[PDB]
Amino acid sequence: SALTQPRSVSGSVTISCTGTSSDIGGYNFVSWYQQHPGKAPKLMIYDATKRPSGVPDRFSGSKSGNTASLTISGLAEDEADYYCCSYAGDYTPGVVFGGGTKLTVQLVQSGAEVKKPGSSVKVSCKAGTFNRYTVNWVRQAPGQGLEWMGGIIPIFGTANYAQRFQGRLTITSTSTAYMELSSLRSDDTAVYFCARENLDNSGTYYYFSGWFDPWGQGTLVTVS
Amino acid sequence: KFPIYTIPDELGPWSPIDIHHLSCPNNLVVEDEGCTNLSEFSYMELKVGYISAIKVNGFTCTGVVRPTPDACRAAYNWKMADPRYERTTKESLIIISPSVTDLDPYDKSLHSRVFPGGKCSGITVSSTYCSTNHDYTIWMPENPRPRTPCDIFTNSRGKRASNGNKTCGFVDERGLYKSLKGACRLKLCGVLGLRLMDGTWVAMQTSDETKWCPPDQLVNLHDFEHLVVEELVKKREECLDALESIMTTKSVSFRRLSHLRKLVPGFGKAYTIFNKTLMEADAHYKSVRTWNEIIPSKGCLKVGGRCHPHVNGVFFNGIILGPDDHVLIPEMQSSLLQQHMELLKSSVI
Repeated sequence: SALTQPRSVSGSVTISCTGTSSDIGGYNFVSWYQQHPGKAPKLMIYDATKRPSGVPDRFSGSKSGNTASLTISGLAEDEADYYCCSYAGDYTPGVVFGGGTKLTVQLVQSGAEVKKPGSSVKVSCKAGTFNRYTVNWVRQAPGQGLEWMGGIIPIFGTANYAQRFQGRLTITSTSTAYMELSSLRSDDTAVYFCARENLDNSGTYYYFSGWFDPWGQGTLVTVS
Repeated sequence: KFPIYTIPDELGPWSPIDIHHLSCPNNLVVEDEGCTNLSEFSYMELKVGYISAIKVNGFTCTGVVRPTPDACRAAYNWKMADPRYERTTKESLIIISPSVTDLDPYDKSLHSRVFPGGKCSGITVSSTYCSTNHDYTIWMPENPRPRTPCDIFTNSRGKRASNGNKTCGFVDERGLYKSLKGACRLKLCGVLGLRLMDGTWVAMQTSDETKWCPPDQLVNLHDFEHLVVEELVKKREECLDALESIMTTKSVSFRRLSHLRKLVPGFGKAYTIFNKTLMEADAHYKSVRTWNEIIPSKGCLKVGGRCHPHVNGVFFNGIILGPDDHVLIPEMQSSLLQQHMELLKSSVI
């Protein structure tokens, strides 16, 4: 068990995300995301209480150290699952997600692909804001939650992969990112998206903090 | 403190030599050199070499008896600049902002220097001052917003050593080896790096096998050789104690041969004698942990993944097949086992 979300909430209605984690020095970056079916999640809250800087309509962001919160303003099109995403600083490398809150009232990828044995699959992700930027890749298994896999800071040429996928993953001038798997073994059959983070100052900057606002989409791979 | 034995991993050509050509075992430890794969790349470092050594430079600023914050920083601009302030007497209470005193980061929460009081706290916009002794003096920054916490790394060029699937240590732009061997893992403002046994911090990916640096990282020493350099004398002398007894009698015994075994893994040489001709062979040695993993069945000697064959019931480094088919290893039958068959031989042209 990583974070906590009510499996579904019915209805102003509110979803919580107990498990706000502040690391050893004092940093906490809960960043929420909403998931419509078959659609990529959009950034709705960053830095606990701040709204996405481009186009935001619902307005709520809360956090009480041991609890983050989200109070919808409207009471029909909101209908979707909702996920949260925070930082973690001692033993874990990236970002975590929720377990589904069925609320009741630009980039490209490589494309659709399939593989028979556990051999390789290679995704592309074409695209420059030029600021501090860390491209990443996330995994959603069929109708379950999100799952960060690894990141890459192209400037320094360094990559952070996660623990369950260490060694099997290999994330790497054309505005182009990539992703490689060393052994597909059917439990990894899922949908794969590319995203990154671009900010300057440490106030809302930790490398791979959860500020995934440039979002890619669309790699559905099948193992056999 | 050495491995109980050193079984070889890859033997090869068996060439004949005489006694006058016998070398004692380089019993020196050699770092992992199998990683010959030199793959160039770009890697992160802490800008200053070491985890311990880093600092946001700073100043002080006095008070009146307490000081005020907005001006104490605006006083830091003038001391560097528009010069607007540049008997026993009475306390003539006003302010002053002396500087040229810095600080260091301590890896959990980073704010420590002589600061009459041990440490302070964090210096984002939550709090814009780090109180120190008394009340008179107050702040200690360089730039008002956290400029150093996340902005103190660098990139560089270099070559990444490796074998096949394990990832090996760095070669630096200074031509030298820095190995991730027995290191530990540290996460620095999001990026997953490793503190080496030297305080130098890298941002290498999670190597296939490491563990987190404990909060034993403050003075960089804590758990922090010599005793080993002693035993090296008193073992590589038995080598020459035996090498003399072989050189001054032209007569080897299987006991004396074992002393020439390279006692630590690495590329050394392996010796044995079939009848009267002494012969040499190169071998990468492998550490042995307990006797049970090399003598499992009657007469067998695990050489990598096989059973090495009895050549007249002698096997290398003085190991012989005895009265029955027990593989009797010299150092192992020195477990209160008295066995006499291994004492007389000779050497010729």
